[PDB]
Amino acid sequence: SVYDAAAQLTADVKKDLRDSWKVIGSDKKGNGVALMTTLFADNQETIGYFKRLGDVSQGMANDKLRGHSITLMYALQNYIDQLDNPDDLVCVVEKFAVNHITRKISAAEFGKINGPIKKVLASKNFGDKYANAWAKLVAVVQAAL
Amino acid sequence: SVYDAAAQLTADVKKDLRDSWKVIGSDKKGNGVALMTTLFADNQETIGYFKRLGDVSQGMANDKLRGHSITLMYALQNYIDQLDNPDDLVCVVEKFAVNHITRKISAAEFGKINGPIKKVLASKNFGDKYANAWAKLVAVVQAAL
Ligand code: HEM
Ligand code: HEM
Repeated sequence: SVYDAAAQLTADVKKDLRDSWKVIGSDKKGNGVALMTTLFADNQETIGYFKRLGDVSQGMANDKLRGHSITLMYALQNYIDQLDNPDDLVCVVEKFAVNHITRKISAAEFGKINGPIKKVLASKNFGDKYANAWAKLVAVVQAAL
Repeated sequence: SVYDAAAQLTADVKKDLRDSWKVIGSDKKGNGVALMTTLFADNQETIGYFKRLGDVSQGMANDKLRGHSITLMYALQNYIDQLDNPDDLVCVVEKFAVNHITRKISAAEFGKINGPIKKVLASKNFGDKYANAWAKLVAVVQAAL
């Protein structure tokens, strides 16, 4: 359950999330778009879910993709800001899950974002330690799908 | 159309938006909930769009309502952050409109948020000057609906 998964966010995990986000969240547009393009490159099968975005290969030049990418980063910002209060983190996660459940995005499908996050982190000198911390946060969302 | 509405966001307007947001955005949970509860109290009919939130009379104590309220504030955070670049502000606003268009929320309906905003601002001692600034930001969104 999402409640048990949120309890997996221990002291050090929350700390590593904040330290890495401090850098990653500094450039929401750049890292957000990098995140999306990496997802589409490593998992071409997910492109079907984003038909509305148009030609995703245009990257930054695609206004709809850029708008989506920037917005996506504010969802992560939201998560990070709610780390202090488990009750708030949970209600925010369930709220977020609504539209993804409606699009029929499964926990397994959502989990594909872990690869792109790991690669973006690595490009900023954040190793496995951080990728694993982010995988734990992603697991909270997966628990609600 | 959205670009034209964005043209109304002058240097002075953006300055008042940023200064007021520095305070309003410092307590997203408290002010986000205040915004929603004020909307429902002043325009009871808007509750018809939020059946999923359940018993909205519980206010802050309602996990779903609290989750929605906090999330709403990150959309405003997004907007404030993109003020200095019309191209990004526009793509984020159009991205935002997609789901509200699907919900059949007209520009007139959306405009009902102006009263609650004015009241929340006044609770923090921000006068008409600031209220007019926000009405202009809301107008950009209305142009997309
Ligand atoms: C770090 C993970 C992710 C975050 C934080 C995130 C964030 C968001 C946000 C904030 C929105 C806009 C609000 C909404 O419509 O719900 C959104 C839309 C969407 N998301 Fe997610 N998402 C993530 C991963 C995924 C994945 C892995 C998929 C699918 C494989 C997915 C599919 C969608 C789709 C199809 C849309 C609509 C895009 C559009 O038409 O504009 N998301 N997501
Ligand atoms: C400044 C004003 C507003 C902001 C920033 C805002 C922000 C948001 C955000 C970020 C979401 C979640 C993402 C999504 O599903 O689109 C949302 C959902 C929603 N909004 Fe808006 N919104 C505003 C005003 C309104 C108004 C005035 C109405 C209708 C009278 C409305 C109705 C809805 C509905 C029904 C949902 C889904 C709620 C749920 O079931 O969880 N919004 N809005």
